[PDB]
Amino acid sequence: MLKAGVHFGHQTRYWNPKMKPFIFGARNKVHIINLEKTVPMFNEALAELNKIASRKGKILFVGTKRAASEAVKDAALSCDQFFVNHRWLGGMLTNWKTVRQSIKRLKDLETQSQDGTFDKLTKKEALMRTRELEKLENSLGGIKDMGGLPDALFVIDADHEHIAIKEANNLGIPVFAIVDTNSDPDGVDFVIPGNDDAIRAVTLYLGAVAATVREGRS
Amino acid sequence: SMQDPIADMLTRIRNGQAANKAAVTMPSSKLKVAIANVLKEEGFIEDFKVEGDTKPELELTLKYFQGKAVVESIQRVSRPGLRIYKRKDELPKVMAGLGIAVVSTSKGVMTDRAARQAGLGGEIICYVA
Amino acid sequence: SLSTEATAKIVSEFGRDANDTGSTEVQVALLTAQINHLQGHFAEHKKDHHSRRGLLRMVSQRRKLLDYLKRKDVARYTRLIERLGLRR
RNA sequence: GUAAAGCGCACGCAGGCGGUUUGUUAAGUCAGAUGUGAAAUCCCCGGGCUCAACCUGGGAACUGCAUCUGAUACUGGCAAGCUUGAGUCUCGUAGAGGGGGGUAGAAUUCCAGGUGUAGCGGUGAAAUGCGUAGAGAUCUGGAGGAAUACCGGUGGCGAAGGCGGCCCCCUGGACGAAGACUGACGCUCAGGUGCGAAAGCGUGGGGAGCAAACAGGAUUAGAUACCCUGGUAGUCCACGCCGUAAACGAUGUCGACUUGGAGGUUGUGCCCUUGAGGCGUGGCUUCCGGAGCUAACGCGUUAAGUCGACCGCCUGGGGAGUAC
Ligand SMILES: [Mg+2]
Ligand SMILES: [Mg+2]
Ligand SMILES: [Mg+2]
Ligand SMILES: [Mg+2]
Ligand SMILES: [Mg+2]
Ligand SMILES: [Mg+2]
Ligand SMILES: [Mg+2]
Ligand SMILES: [Mg+2]
Ligand SMILES: [Mg+2]
Repeated sequence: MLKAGVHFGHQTRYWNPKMKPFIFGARNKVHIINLEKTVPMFNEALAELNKIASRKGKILFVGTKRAASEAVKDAALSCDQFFVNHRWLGGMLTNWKTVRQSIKRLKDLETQSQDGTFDKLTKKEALMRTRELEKLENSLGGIKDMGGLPDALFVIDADHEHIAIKEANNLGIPVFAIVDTNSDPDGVDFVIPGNDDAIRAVTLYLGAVAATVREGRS
Repeated sequence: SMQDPIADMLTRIRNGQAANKAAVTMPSSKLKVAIANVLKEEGFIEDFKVEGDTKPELELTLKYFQGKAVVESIQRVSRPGLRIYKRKDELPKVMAGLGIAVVSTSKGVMTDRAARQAGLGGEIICYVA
Repeated sequence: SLSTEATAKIVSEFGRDANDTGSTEVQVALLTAQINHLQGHFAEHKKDHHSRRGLLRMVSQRRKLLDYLKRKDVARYTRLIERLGLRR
């Protein structure tokens, strides 16, 4: 009868034989995600985030999906942490070494407009250079504050942010993902069987995450 | 099966494990349950029961410690057309001793150690590691 | 195949009881008929092999049953082989 | 599966293997013991030649055969059973399954006759060929043989090979369902028996179209070919023979397990059966694909995954599936 009454079900018969012990029971085309098997996951995962947040760690919310991009920062950026609401680059968790390099020209690029150092070169030039910000500040603008690999990664849909999760389990960075019927939870060490979609499902839990994390460090 | 009812038992158990199944079911038999009783005490299986006073059907419960399962090795040896009978001084020792080896003795079904501790031999049944 | 007025007929002649369509004494005898009757059929056509395959089936299948009787009640064997004029 | 290797397919004798229960037996088997297993080698422990080699005491072993006394779980034998394997009966269902005999319509070719007239046919062009003895075209009548458009499908049936018009006659198998019956009567199968595309063979029929051979024309350096104009065996029928194929899923038969998705075809139960329809539950079958398997490709509940029973087969290439 609580807020957990918005992500009842999703993803039709495409499903995934693996995601079964979490299915309330198929009905009306698509199946349902047994919330009673979700209640423990509802906190068990959050508990660790709350616990790790106290260790002053790091948390990267991955949600390249449109219906989650613009609406993810308020839970990560505002809550001051880490997130990637766009095309997850190839290696921003493994080949970080060379990736961070991109972050630099992004930061120093920012300072350009900062002071009068922006009125340098032809008016056209500034434009050609400002475009880099659009891309940079987007694909990295919300990870720049990461001076080293995180300690735990919380990704929205376990399908879309596929590559994202991959690199993770290769570096030893725990992953808290809210999978789904057609999702492959075998890559998530902290499954949260919920509607990978639903404009409301995303917001509620997403914001709910930063909640525990916010005061996680007391 | 219709020719090797004992060999089937092992297969059904190992096939279940792989599929991370919970419990395996199949037709019962004096020797079958007898064998199923050993693996019980050996901690290889949770529990086991049967149904039918005329149509018996064995019921075993798979087991697993962590991410992987427990019974990660179960094969036969003394099969038809190639049966095996060892003495009290030939009995095998699965996995240097860790794994068990079911063997029918004149006293009943036992394990590599069991029968040995007794000082008698019997027809080997299978290796469980 | 065979006519009901015949199949359901013979069954009531070899069955040690009633409607015992299972009894070897019955089934077995029931086979000889469809066999002997077909011999007149195969006398004609000949080239019709796909039908003989089934013929041979019931033949061997019949024998598989005769061997059984001998291994379950010696008497019943020799007691039935006559009523069917078998062995030839 | 593709590296060498699944017999072209069935049935089946011998052989190997054998669902479940109780009693019984004690053959296999297991335990103990008694013989015997020559000595010497080997091995362990220990002795003597200054050491070693060597020599040497005792034991260990000689894995075997027999006999006796037991033990009875499993295998085997005997007795009485049991029903899920296998089979019988009933009633339905679908099918290009087979053998025989009919019959229909379209088209080709040919024969005859009418109309009509200088082209037709063919090719990349051409030419051979057919045409004024009148073709081709067209229309009417007749003869004959082969094959059955559409339906036809990623379809169906069959052991395999294979099997398409409609009708009848004789006949085999598969499957479902309430059930009733028998009671392990089963699985596999060297040798054996039988079935086998096409081509080919014998005797006798038949012969429209097609077409090895053969003959012309063309191409070309040549063209014993591809192309063109003809055309014989043959292809068709009966009956007998030959047994081969890339006889291919290049994957033996039987049985039990092991995530899923979409579809095809056929049976059955059920649902306001109010419907095209919706929910199950069996058979056979396509495509994708997970675990796993794999050298990779890929296979993936119809497995090439996990297992069990029986059979066939392979052991570098050439020489050679050849010689004898
Ligand atoms: Mg080859
Ligand atoms: Mg080969
Ligand atoms: Mg074959
Ligand atoms: Mg000696
Ligand atoms: Mg016995
Ligand atoms: Mg078939
Ligand atoms: Mg021929
Ligand atoms: Mg001829
Ligand atoms: Mg596949």
